[PDB]
Amino acid sequence: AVAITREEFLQGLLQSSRDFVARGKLKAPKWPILKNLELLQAQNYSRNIKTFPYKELNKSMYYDKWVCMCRCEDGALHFTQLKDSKTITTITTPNPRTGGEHPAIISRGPCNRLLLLYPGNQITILDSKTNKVLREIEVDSANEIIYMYGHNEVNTEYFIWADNRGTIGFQSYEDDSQYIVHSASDVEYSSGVLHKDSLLLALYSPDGILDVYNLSSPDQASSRFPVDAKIKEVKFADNGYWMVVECDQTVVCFDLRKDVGTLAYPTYTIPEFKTGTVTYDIDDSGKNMIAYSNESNSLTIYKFDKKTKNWTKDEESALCLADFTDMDVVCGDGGIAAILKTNDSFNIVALTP
Repeated sequence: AVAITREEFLQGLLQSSRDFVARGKLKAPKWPILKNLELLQAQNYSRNIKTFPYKELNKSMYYDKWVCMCRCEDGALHFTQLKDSKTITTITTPNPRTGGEHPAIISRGPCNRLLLLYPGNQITILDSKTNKVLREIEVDSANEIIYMYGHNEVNTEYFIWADNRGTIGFQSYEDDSQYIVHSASDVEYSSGVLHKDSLLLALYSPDGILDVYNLSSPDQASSRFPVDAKIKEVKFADNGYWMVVECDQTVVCFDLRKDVGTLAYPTYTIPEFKTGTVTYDIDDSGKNMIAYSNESNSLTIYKFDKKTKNWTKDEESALCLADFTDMDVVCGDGGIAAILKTNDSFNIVALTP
């Protein structure tokens, strides 16, 4: 390929990681007071298709976050992507599979690469810009892959995959070349998330399991983090040292600089779960949160205050608006947007001062 031994590949990973470890260290801009909302568009989507948000270092040394929804009809995949209010686009690309079968996971890679996982651990890579098939790949593992991601800056010849028992490997985009860095039982994972510097990978499941693996030192024991509680997402915050565990009604934030288990601040209870269909999401800085109440059709904004170490509601943000069960948030410099989702459709809401 280009890397002939795992030893050569590991040193490419560490080196490329060192190239970027000191970049992307500036803060995203502070959120203004938000007072107006605009319903931008209502669309249907296929919720069973998991889509991992794509992160890109920007010229201002913080990261942009692209969120993606997929609607799969009749041998086409309709995508809606945005990193803020002014970058909404809808792209249609062909579904390479027979019969209109749905991917289980869709993720992006650099150079307009689109990664499509189909059950049985079969991966197709498309160029979303030219509509060509670049790769048809099979991963030999008896366990279902539950995570697939390609970093936009670090080690950009490979993307990462992980199965639901902790096998972790890297796969070259162009060559038939791959390396396993962790091998498979105790666990049963549903999802994953990759740290900014692409050396730490968290694997987790809804029932409390949270294991962080070190991708650059093969088969070193994963560290297990103590969560009581139903996990719904784990995020590595953009500052590089918070690991945020979004649960159903609690937020747990671990401090990666200290002993495994040490919190960055006291665990936070979402108010007011009733108890109940309130939903929420935290942005990738880990400092800004938006919550939705189906009861009052209102959005509430919370801000984390590192002086007091707790979340407090911003009372100057009365945002009132159809019953959503999940949501995601984006906030590039074109404006903050909330993506409100039912189990089969979604509404995008622009938020402005």
